[PDB]
Amino acid sequence: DFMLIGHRGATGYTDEHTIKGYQMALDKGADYIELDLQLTKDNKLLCMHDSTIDRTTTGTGKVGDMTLSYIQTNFTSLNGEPIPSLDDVLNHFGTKVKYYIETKRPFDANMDRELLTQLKAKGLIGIGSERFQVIIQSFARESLINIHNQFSNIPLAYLTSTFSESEMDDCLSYGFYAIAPKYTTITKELVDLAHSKGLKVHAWTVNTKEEMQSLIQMGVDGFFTNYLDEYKKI
Repeated sequence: DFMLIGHRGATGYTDEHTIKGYQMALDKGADYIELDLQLTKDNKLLCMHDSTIDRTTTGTGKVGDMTLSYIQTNFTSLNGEPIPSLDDVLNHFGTKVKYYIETKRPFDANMDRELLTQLKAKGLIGIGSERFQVIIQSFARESLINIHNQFSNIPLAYLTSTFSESEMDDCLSYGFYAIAPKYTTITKELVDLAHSKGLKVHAWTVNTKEEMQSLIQMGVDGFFTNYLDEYKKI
């Protein structure tokens, strides 16, 4: 009935994209932990929002210019926690948690291939998997079509900064499960139209109890939040 998504883990309470933060999101009632990924020089997936490590770590530079070993041996998150790889996260939580994973815009065939390889190896997608164990989101229509061609049962969320029938009609055309619009674009009229077309609506990024109350009234099916404790105050 409602999908509460821990945006980069529990970002409002601790550093983003750390295993401690992912666990804190689960402890504070998150249905899904949200992962952002970057490719290392040696083609491994790192949990990291930005293309560079400068904002959130004790290191500098593009993730693509360093090996996974170089990053994990030399640098930490600003709070001292390790910088986890996708493999670190999947090995730690396994099938006990649900993952909401973003692929790169513009479309990167290498990122998508490495992601599906690791998910398939853990049995989190393909034969034997639960449909809603993994949702994949992207701003890149091309990335979501690429995944839908290979694993048709993975629910896909189309990230958008604009909310109109054109985006909804593309969801219908390409077999996307959800539209995921910037919350400032959302109206009850647009949510009710999306629902009439069989789409789910996941709003981002919703940090105040007043915003949460407003979007639940408009009928959204889920939201991404940095402040999971505020959902309990509604």
